[PDB]
Amino acid sequence: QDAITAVINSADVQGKYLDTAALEKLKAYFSTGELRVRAATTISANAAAIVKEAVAKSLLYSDITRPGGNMYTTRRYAACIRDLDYYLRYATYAMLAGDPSILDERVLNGLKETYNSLGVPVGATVQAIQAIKEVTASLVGADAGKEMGIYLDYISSGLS
Amino acid sequence: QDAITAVINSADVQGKYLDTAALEKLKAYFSTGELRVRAATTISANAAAIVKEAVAKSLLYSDITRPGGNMYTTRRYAACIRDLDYYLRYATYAMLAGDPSILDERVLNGLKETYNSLGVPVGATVQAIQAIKEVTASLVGADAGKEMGIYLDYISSGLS
Amino acid sequence: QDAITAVINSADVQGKYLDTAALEKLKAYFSTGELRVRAATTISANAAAIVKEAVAKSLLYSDITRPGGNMYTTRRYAACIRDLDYYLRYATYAMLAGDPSILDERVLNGLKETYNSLGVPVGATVQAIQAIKEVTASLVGADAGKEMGIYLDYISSGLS
Amino acid sequence: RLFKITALVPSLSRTRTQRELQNTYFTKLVPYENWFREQQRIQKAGGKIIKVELATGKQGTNAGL
Amino acid sequence: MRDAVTSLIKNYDVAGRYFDRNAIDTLKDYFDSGTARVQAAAAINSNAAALVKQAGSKLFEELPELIRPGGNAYTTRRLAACLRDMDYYLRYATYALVAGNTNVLDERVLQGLRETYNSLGVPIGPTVRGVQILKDLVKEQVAGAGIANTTFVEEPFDHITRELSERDV
Amino acid sequence: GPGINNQVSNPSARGLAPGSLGPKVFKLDQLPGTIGKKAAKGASVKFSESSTQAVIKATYLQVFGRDVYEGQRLKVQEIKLENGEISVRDFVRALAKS
Amino acid sequence: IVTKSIVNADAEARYLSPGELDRIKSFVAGGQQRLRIAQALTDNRERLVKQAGDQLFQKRPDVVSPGGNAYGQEMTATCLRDLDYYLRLVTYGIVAGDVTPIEEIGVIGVREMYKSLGTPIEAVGEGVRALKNAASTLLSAEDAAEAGSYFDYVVGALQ
Amino acid sequence: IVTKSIVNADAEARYLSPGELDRIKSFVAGGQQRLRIAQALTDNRERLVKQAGDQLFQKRPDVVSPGGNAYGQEMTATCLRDLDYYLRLVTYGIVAGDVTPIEEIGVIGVREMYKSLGTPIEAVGEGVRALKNAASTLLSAEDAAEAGSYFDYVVGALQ
Amino acid sequence: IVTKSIVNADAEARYLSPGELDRIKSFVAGGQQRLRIAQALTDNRERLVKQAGDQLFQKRPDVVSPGGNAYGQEMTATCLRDLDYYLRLVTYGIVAGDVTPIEEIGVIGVREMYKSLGTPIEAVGEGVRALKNAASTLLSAEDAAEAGSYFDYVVGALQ
Amino acid sequence: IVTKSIVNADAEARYLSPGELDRIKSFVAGGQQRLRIAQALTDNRERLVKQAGDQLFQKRPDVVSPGGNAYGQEMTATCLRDLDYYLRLVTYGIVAGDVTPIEEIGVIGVREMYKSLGTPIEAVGEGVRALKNAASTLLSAEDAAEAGSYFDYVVGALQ
Amino acid sequence: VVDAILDSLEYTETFGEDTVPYERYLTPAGVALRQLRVGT
Ligand SMILES: *[C@H](C)[C@H]1/C(=C/c2[nH]c(/C=C3N=C(/C=C4\NC(=O)C(CC)=C4C)C(C)=C\3CCC(=O)O)c(CCC(=O)O)c2C)NC(=O)[C@@H]1C
Ligand SMILES: *[C@H](C)[C@H]1/C(=C/c2[nH]c(/C=C3N=C(/C=C4\NC(=O)C(CC)=C4C)C(C)=C\3CCC(=O)O)c(CCC(=O)O)c2C)NC(=O)[C@@H]1C
Ligand SMILES: CCC1=C(C)/C(=C/C2=NC(=C\c3[nH]c(/C=C4\NC(=O)[C@H](C)[C@H]4CC)c(C)c3CCC(=O)O)/C(CCC(=O)O)=C2C)NC1=O
Ligand SMILES: CCC1=C(C)/C(=C/C2=NC(=C\c3[nH]c(/C=C4\NC(=O)[C@H](C)[C@H]4CC)c(C)c3CCC(=O)O)/C(CCC(=O)O)=C2C)NC1=O
Ligand SMILES: CCC1=C(C)/C(=C/C2=NC(=C\c3[nH]c(/C=C4\NC(=O)[C@H](C)[C@H]4CC)c(C)c3CCC(=O)O)/C(CCC(=O)O)=C2C)NC1=O
Ligand SMILES: CCC1=C(C)/C(=C/C2=NC(=C\c3[nH]c(/C=C4\NC(=O)[C@H](C)[C@H]4CC)c(C)c3CCC(=O)O)/C(CCC(=O)O)=C2C)NC1=O
Ligand SMILES: CCC1=C(C)/C(=C/C2=NC(=C\c3[nH]c(/C=C4\NC(=O)[C@H](C)[C@H]4CC)c(C)c3CCC(=O)O)/C(CCC(=O)O)=C2C)NC1=O
Ligand SMILES: CCC1=C(C)/C(=C/C2=NC(=C\c3[nH]c(/C=C4\NC(=O)[C@H](C)[C@H]4CC)c(C)c3CCC(=O)O)/C(CCC(=O)O)=C2C)NC1=O
Ligand SMILES: CCC1=C(C)/C(=C/C2=NC(=C\c3[nH]c(/C=C4\NC(=O)[C@H](C)[C@H]4CC)c(C)c3CCC(=O)O)/C(CCC(=O)O)=C2C)NC1=O
Ligand SMILES: CCC1=C(C)/C(=C/C2=NC(=C\c3[nH]c(/C=C4\NC(=O)[C@H](C)[C@H]4CC)c(C)c3CCC(=O)O)/C(CCC(=O)O)=C2C)NC1=O
Repeated sequence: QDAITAVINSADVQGKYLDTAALEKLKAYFSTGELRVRAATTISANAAAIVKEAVAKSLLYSDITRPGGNMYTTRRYAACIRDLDYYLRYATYAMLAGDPSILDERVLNGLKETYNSLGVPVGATVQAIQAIKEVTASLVGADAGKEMGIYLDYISSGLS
Repeated sequence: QDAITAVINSADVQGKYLDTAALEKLKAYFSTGELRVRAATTISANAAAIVKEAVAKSLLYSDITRPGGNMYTTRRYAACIRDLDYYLRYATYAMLAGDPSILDERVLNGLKETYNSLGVPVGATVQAIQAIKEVTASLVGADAGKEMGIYLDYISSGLS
Repeated sequence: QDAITAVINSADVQGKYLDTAALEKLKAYFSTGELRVRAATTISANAAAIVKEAVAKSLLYSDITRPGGNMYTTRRYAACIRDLDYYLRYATYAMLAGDPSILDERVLNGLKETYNSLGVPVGATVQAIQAIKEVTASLVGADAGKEMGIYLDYISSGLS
Repeated sequence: RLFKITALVPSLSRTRTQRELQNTYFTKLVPYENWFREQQRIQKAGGKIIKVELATGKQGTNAGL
Repeated sequence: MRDAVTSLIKNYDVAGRYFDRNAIDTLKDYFDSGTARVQAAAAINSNAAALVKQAGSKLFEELPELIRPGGNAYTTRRLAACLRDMDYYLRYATYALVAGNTNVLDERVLQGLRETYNSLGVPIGPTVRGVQILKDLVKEQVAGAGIANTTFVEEPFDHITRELSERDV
Repeated sequence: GPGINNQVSNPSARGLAPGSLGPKVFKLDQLPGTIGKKAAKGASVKFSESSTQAVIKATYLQVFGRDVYEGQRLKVQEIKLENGEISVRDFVRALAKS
Repeated sequence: IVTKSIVNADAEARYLSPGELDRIKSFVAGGQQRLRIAQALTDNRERLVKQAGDQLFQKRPDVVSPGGNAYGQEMTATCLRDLDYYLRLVTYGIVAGDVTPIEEIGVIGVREMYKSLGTPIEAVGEGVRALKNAASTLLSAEDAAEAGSYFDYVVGALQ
Repeated sequence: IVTKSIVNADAEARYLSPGELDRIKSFVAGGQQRLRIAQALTDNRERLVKQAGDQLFQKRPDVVSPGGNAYGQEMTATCLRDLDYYLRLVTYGIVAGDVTPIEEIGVIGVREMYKSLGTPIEAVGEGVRALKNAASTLLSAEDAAEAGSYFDYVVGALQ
Repeated sequence: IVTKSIVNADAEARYLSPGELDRIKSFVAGGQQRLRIAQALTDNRERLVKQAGDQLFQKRPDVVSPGGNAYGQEMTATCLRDLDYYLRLVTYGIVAGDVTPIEEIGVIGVREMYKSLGTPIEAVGEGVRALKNAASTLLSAEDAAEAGSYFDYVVGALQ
Repeated sequence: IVTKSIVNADAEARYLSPGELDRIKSFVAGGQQRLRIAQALTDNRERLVKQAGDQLFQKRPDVVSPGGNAYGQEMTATCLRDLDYYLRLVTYGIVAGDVTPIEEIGVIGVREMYKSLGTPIEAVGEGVRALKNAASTLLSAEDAAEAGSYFDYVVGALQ
Repeated sequence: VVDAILDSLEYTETFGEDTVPYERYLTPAGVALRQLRVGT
């Protein structure tokens, strides 16, 4: 769903026409879409650098990459990079849509089930998503970093 | 394959780059691509009415739709409708590509042997394709109509 | 003078207002100013490399740098580099102005007098300006290299 | 009722270190009902169809197939 | 139930870090919005019982079948229940006004709403329709007594809508 | 299988190997009844057929989950697949319509 | 159109490719013309339903005839209500820029609904064609083209 | 982008989407600028290839070392011809908008090929990166973003 | 850029001509983009110095070689500190909009300083070129153009 | 190698065919030579990592160069630790008799790990080749053949 | 249903025309009961 599609749905289930508050919501979305698109472009620029900096901030040189940790095996390191790239990409989609429903529908659906099945540590994942959020808020600026951090904190809060 | 990929493949067999002759072919393709898009919309509007008018003009009230003909049975009549619907759809695709090789590779690969083995008459199909050509030329326009008719006549020549 | 200032002057000496042909000239200048500025930036990047490549193309390993030639003494080699840097810099100014009047006013005024007074060879200077023009037309592209070569050939033609 | 097909389908993905020689070049009997979509799959994969033959059925049978 | 100040505390507690500049920025936003929020809640609290009656009046103006045979607000026994549900939606909207979140509406209103409404045969479309008669009236009342910007009054009714919503897109 | 070729991940790595973490796959190779060109056809051993019967075993093993009882093997489609016309996906289709 | 590019790049593991960002920026630019077209179709709805019923019942009189479905005042009121629904979905598709939120509510299961209601679908297609003609008369040329876009999608969908 | 959109709508049972038709419209609108970029890269073939190859030999002297593959005039001429081939495929990809011409002419089986030729992959990739830097310096700025991003696909796909 | 116009109109006895007021108003409008570009180069400094040292010591290994100046950990730390200084002055020039407060601190006497330090100036120019390449990879197209502006000024100044 | 035959006969519904029992009996016979080879590679590990770092940094000096990844004592210690890891996995594969417990821990996702670490994979392959050469010098002929077996698997895997 | 499962593209492209099908994915609960038991 969108913010546009959410506004249309909320006006639809009442049978209501588009009143002035919904037009205010759509015009606010059409105002913010500029920096939304620019932020999505520069996040699509260097996603690999963001994931590299995030694991170098949070996960590297810990016991997690040591033997016994969950990132010791090299296929598990590759799976870690894959999961962080997923979090960043779906946070980019939720930032450009302006509605976190795609995070609820595609990422946060059965994810705690999987992470408790595999024995994946949840707190280290939350700290890695936090480091992702700090790196991309530094990279994109504060004004779009707020909206990026909202959906990354949404993923972090639903994960916990 | 497109007209663009055909131009690129011709230059690639030569081993050179895209200089001014190929660039002028590409500018020509772009200028006709505008009206090609408009014709694709106006063809996808009433494809069912096109097939209906074509079979009503050509195939109905004849010996093949009578008992003792190829289009007598209800499953055979439905196969006839879906075959003419295909010829219209793939002529639309070959119109938008500007290139008939995708159309040839898609249907003219085996439809000759299939209509041979099933005992389907060829000339009635050629008449039906010509009726589709007249209906689409009357519906769309002059130059996009003859652009459609080039690939429809390519189908009718490939079946014969 | 500019191209803008030349258009304003040509409209002024008649007492004419700005008619549509002058507005066409100014709007063509405002269209071409983009690549004018980009070309001036990348020529200001590596002017020393252009002068080095030009003397390595045309003047080096000749009799001119041998004893008896005009570039034998090291102060004369430094004066040669200075003159070529002057030609490139004033050609950059004439390219960004879009009017060769500054070449006529600041470079080509009393230059043949000086070069025949000092015994400077004129044909070797013309070939050096030609090598400058080839190097910067390769470096900047063909589309701005045409306008760079126009003013460099203006210097070469006025020198001869 | 049964078609005797013979078709080749090349590999436009990455190259495979096992054969698929039965999968590239094949000749198989396909029923009449599945043959349209199975042909359409070969139509999709860009492969040539060499030989189509009705194995069992007779043309123009209105009842009993 | 989480406040607008306690939801930041939960978001910052799950990461284990301290307060930074951005959380202090949103706390300054909430703390200069609070004086206007309390006045808006007092103005809505004052005339609430008549708001419920006019919301019922315009709700029956919209769809006639609500007070007809094949409807749900037929007798007074079935009318008083619809009017106290109007009372409930206004009450928890004022709760969400002073809290500044939508978590009160989530946790106390919307969580079992589909189960009761499908259980009792109660419709959903006229319910959100009535919720918005309520918020048009509440916007008028807030604009009467002072407060110029009324978007924070505007949001909790819409959040109740979007979760009672039978989503078809 | 390997983690890195999750279908949600690499939509360009769907026909890859299952690795050594996944179960072991079955390709029908060495179709029995193609014994050279030169006239012969009087052999006994014919080692290819003993490996083709196991593909027929594994087809029952994955569609039905177990081996089927002795009285309910589909012998017609069995010998039709061994003859060479019906293929493995055709045999799975004709097995799932039993 | 943003959900289209997002699920399009979401099936892949790649980000949104910047050509898709260009199409989103261009749609963001054209959104003001989209909003004006939608408001112009919004405020003039009853004229469009009146002229659509006009042109339809002049074109096909069997719905008027008692064997047809739209016989009597109640059935003809339900008929014009259906045309009102389709005009509303066309305005939704005009704002959204791509035909997903109109196909999701009006197209995706319409054939079996109208088959188990008894009504023919070709008369509904002629009704949306009449709506397209009336809105083409109501709007300017560049507005009628962009409205006849989505009206054309509905007419192709109902057939 | 037309072939990829057609095969993507071919995998589904449906037509081309309004989003995809917007993509084709934007590609047509940018096509003339892409032909201008192809014009510049065609006319700068010589010096771009030579500067990129010499930047490669400045970075990586192992190939022109006598133990390396590109030892000798003929071997280094074939090295520059390989860089010429890749620049030609980059121009094809800039014109088409897809990377399917780059892919099915020069990407899809190049690892096994350069393994059997004895040539290191990473030095090819560094040479195409040098081509990216040179063509980035020649062109206009966001035009160079366009050219260098196709170059970026070739560089990332070779490794 | 305001001091430039002020001393420019101050050498004359005239006031500030209103075309200069137009350029000051336009710079005042673009100041927000300038501040975002400067903050983006600010927070990512150590990446830029790392990649600049990477590309420089790959390009010129004589500073690494013991005859060169930047031999050993202390000298290479002083080298990366010099690159940090030049990145800082580039951010100052990005905010100020004109190259005066960066030339006043980094350009105006640099040749005799680096001559009496023994270091070559061309290696410093290559280091600022590597900084420009890394910041071009870090920023968007319209941001990398406007950063490569002042980086280009420094590269032209050190030569 | 027993898990290989067990899952191999387990995908089928058949038992373990007695040719597989013959290969298990032969591996059981050769296990003593496998254990001696593994202990000989075990006790002499630091020699092998020393000579591997020797031959690698003589072969490829770019990891030593500051643009490369293994620059400085910490990064070169991490490099020799990686070589220690690969020698350990080679001893595991020597004992297990088949390359499954070494590919499961060192091969199956190594390309994307080393890509998102910045290191080149060809230098790691040259390091395992140097380990193979040093272990070939350390062992007898029939032992070096059987060690160069699994070392050869790792070298082919990293490429 | 069977004809539409085998008609699909996600069958023909992954399995192929001559491979016996095999289990490729499991549910998260389905791996919770499998791997995490007393002998992992
Ligand atoms: C007034 C002289 C006459 C009259 C008028 C009247 N009634 C209403 C509104 C309502 N009446 C009901 C009635 C009932 N609910 C019950 O359960 C029963 C028992 C059988 C009855 C009679 C209800 C539910 C309403 C409200 C909804 C509605 O509009 O119908 C009005 C409208 C009041 C208003 O504007 O709010 C009026 C004018 N009824 C009498 O008793 C007199 C004969
Ligand atoms: C009025 C706008 C609509 C309507 C309402 C209606 N509701 C009921 C019955 C109940 N409603 C509730 C609702 C809530 N309980 C809660 O705790 C909360 C959150 C705080 C809500 C919103 C409950 C529990 C009931 C059951 C009665 C009870 O309270 O025990 C009825 C009665 C149904 C009946 O036939 O008895 C009606 C009519 N109906 C409409 O038509 C309007 C759309
Ligand atoms: C998408 C490209 C494509 C095409 C075109 C195609 C055609 C096709 N047409 C078929 C049959 C048929 N085709 C016809 C066609 C006709 N009868 C006539 O008299 C006319 C001349 C003509 C109609 C205009 C009929 C009647 C049958 C069924 C014959 C039977 O009962 O066996 C069949 C056999 C299976 C079936 O559909 O029943 C195929 C595969 N398949 C494809 O993949
Ligand atoms: C802005 C326009 C402009 C020009 C060009 C200019 C030229 C100029 N060139 C000079 C000398 C010179 N010029 C040259 C140049 C050349 N001789 C050659 O053989 C080559 C063909 C050619 C170099 C490409 C040399 C060698 C001298 C040295 C004569 C001497 O000083 O002894 C002198 C004498 C004094 C001095 O250099 O400082 C002047 C004034 N002044 C100007 O204001
Ligand atoms: C294991 C037993 C076995 C073999 C040998 C086998 C071969 C085989 N070679 C093929 C293609 C091919 N084979 C060649 C071979 C050559 N081109 C030449 O000019 C040379 C004469 C010859 C190389 C020495 C080429 C170029 C293609 C691809 C042609 C195309 O683009 O369609 C294909 C089609 C699919 C593909 O691999 O792309 C098969 C199945 N399959 C098997 O199961
Ligand atoms: C789009 C949303 C989405 C997610 C997130 C997702 C995750 C996911 N992560 C997995 C494994 C994994 N996930 C992790 C991740 C981590 N472990 C740690 O120690 C870190 C805290 C964290 C990385 C930041 C690891 C290490 C594995 C490997 C377990 C294994 O395969 O043996 C698996 C098992 C199979 C496979 O990777 O291919 C899934 C399905 N699937 C999804 O569809
Ligand atoms: C927004 C999506 C949407 C659609 C498409 C829709 C269709 C719809 N059309 C209906 C009836 C009807 N629809 C028509 C339709 C027509 N009159 C004709 O002759 C023509 C064929 C056509 C219109 C010009 C008629 C005559 C009825 C009444 C039929 C009956 O009572 O059985 C009904 C049942 C009565 C009702 O509850 O309104 C539905 C649900 N409803 C929806 O919510
Ligand atoms: C259009 C797609 C395409 C490519 C890429 C291609 C490459 C190609 N490179 C070749 C040789 C070669 N290629 C190189 C390449 C290099 N030297 C290095 O070290 C660098 C890493 C690299 C430069 C990029 C060398 C040195 C040879 C000669 C090797 C030999 O002769 O054995 C050959 C064999 C001789 C020939 O026919 O030219 C082919 C076919 N051919 C193609 O059709
Ligand atoms: C902000 C204005 C500013 C500049 C420009 C500046 C330069 C500067 N560079 C210095 C040293 C140095 N500078 C370099 C430079 C380099 N390494 C190389 O190989 C390249 C040629 C180049 C950088 C990539 C080296 C190697 C030293 C140490 C030289 C020595 O110790 O003698 C020193 C003396 C040591 C110190 O006090 O830092 C100064 C003052 N200082 C300033 O405050
Ligand atoms: C047992 C399975 C296994 C593998 C394969 C593995 C690789 C591995 N290599 C790493 C770093 C590294 N790996 C290298 C590698 C090299 N030096 C070079 O120049 C060559 C390219 C190569 C070795 C000769 C370097 C230089 C680093 C440090 C890179 C950095 O700090 O960013 C790291 C991150 C730091 C750490 O936690 O150790 C991991 C996890 N870890 C494992 O547990």
